[PDB]
Amino acid sequence: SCPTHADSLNNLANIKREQGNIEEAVRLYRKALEVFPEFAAAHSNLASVLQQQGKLQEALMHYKEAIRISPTFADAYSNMGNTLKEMQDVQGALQCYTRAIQINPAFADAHSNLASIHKDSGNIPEAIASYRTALKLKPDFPDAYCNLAHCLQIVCDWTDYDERMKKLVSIVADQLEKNRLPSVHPHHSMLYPLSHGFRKAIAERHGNLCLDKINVLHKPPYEHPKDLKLSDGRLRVGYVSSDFGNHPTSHLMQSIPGMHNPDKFEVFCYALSPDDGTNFRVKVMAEANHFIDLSQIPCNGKAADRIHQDGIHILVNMNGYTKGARNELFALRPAPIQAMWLGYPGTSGALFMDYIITDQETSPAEVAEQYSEKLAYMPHTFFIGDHANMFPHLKKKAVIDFKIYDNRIVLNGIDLKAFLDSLPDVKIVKMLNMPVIPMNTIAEAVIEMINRGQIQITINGFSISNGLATTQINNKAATGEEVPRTIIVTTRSQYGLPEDAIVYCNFNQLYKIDPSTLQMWANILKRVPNSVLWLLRFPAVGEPNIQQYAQNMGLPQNRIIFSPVAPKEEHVRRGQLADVCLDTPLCNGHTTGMDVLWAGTPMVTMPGETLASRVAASQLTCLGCLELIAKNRQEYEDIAVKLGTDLEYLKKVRGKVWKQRISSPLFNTKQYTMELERLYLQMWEHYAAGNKPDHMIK
Amino acid sequence: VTPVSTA
Ligand SMILES: CC(=O)N[C@@H]1[C@@H](O)[C@H](O)[C@@H](CO)S[C@@H]1OP(=O)(O)OP(=O)(O)OC[C@H]1O[C@@H](n2ccc(=O)[nH]c2=O)[C@H](O)[C@@H]1O
Repeated sequence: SCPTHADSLNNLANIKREQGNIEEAVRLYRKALEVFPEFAAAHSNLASVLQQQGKLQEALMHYKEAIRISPTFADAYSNMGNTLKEMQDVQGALQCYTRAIQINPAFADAHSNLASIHKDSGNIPEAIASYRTALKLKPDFPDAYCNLAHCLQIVCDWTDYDERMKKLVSIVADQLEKNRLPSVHPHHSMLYPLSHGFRKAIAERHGNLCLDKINVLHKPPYEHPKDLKLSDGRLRVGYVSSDFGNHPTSHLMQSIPGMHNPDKFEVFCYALSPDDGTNFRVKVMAEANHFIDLSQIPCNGKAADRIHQDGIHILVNMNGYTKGARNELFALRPAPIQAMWLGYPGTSGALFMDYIITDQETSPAEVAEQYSEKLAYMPHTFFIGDHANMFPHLKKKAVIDFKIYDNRIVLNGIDLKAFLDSLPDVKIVKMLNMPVIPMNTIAEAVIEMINRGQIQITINGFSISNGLATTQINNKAATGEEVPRTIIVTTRSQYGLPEDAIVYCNFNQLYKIDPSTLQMWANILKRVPNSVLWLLRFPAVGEPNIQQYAQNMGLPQNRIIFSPVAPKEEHVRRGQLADVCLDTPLCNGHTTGMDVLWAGTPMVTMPGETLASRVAASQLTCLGCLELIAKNRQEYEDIAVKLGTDLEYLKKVRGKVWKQRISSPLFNTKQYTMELERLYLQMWEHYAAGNKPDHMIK
Repeated sequence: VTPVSTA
């Protein structure tokens, strides 16, 4: 009955919580409430440890009570909001934050939380506004500061950049040492100059967040199989992803499940998300030996059960710390061997992950200390892409001569050859080899369709489509879900690129550019006097910010050209218009690397120390283009400048990429799968021999 | 949309 008794129990539970014994903190809070049920703060505290435990349904009930007892409890509103957000009720979470701010206009956390909703929604300027308000109200606020830092990064606001980075590092350093959870997200940690040890520790601490959520399930260790007898001589591999659908991950690996050899492997795909109806999902479902929809099994215990019950030997985490992940599944440890693969470009930092599948160029042995996992090397690159299957219409090109350039007016199509054979005057320039249509009436009709902005025309009974209009012609083709069934014209004029200039492209999201990268590029642009730099409005608000810094570096406006973000197929195809692609050294083009190389566009890169900054080098090594890999800033600029100034060297390198992209192992998904299969069996033979995981560096 | 990978 007694408020003082209950107050004491609350203090004793707050003590158990600090000592990390969550278990017992709850039992005490619950007892404080049984003594004095109208105890605002006990309800609030019980609620926020229930939230930690992932018991969201019940956490929310206690927050509601806390608010009922104490209506000015702005802190409780803000946290209730967080709970609603995690429950997918973004609408109602927003109402919590707004309602808190109204009760206490001075309450920083609610502002920061409101900013988070904005950030997630993609409205970045409104996210920035709120983060700044939070920081005005409470100037020492690591969560808000680091989130703001990432917003600013996203739009290329580099105001006080150097001072900002030093502060991030300092904030993280302090949080690690005081054992609180870092405010920098592991998926962002590659963007700031933290130590490698810090990056690993940030990941480690995100891994721990699962532990509390799985401990309340009280599950015993699972008993893993120790031979392949039950599974019929076949090794059972389970791919776990929230991205079996229209998502980069599927655009890279959709072909792999079907290519596993069924004599030795049984493939299980565990989808973490509902069927989005796209062909990517269709294909994996149809080709995996087993497809399991875990989105229907939202309890992590029952899902982990299902994995174990299927008898998986190697469970593959294709998500790391990206949206949709459910690492609780991996923490429950239902498979004897669990490997990170392809999806997340960094270490999990977690004890429940055994291997990271990588390669010698991406993660050389010198830097094995960056990863908590043991390195398991693929023989060439760990990276793969479905471009050979998705976009076969780009395996060959043809050009129109409008005066012999390989990238001014381009034609691709499955039936390109049959069309060209209907034409009278086609020259065949040697290298395969590239056809050149001369300035005819036919050439004139193609270029008039482009100029007048028309959808499509017919020539000799072949359909000729305007490259800018694919989604109107055949939307599934535009997305990469189908191969286009028409001939597609792609021209520089379409995107406002100068007909007679060296074009340097970078199609990544703008967040990957930092002030050094922009400096590097300005340097190249000054030295190659005709060049332009081709960038995307990704996102658009970044554009006026780049243009601004570009001018302080002394480049006129008309030297950097911005295009809108394109549908997948148009995006890949229009790389054919660039001369060279300059890769961001801070965080490489990954999927975007494969995309630009498929078009046969050479890419200059400067491999850093982090995984994310080494991928492009790795892709190029596998292609067999070591001359595009720079050791420093100076060498990067030099390679780029030579490529723009020496037109015979350009022609030569471009031709090398165009050929290598078929003949090397890079885009060869069958060979990749087989290599992955070798590496799986190695991992297994080792575990069956009774060993703990160790480096698989061959 | 054009889907990218996020945190
Ligand atoms: C740093 C990082 O997170 N890297 C990840 C890798 O580690 C993972 O292996 C990849 C698979 O999980 S995801 C990711 O790969 P990234 O290269 O960083 O590309 P990001 O995530 O921004 O997506 C761009 C998309 O926009 C498409 N894109 C781009 C421009 C355009 O006009 N149209 C378009 O479709 C591109 O084709 C893409 O489809």
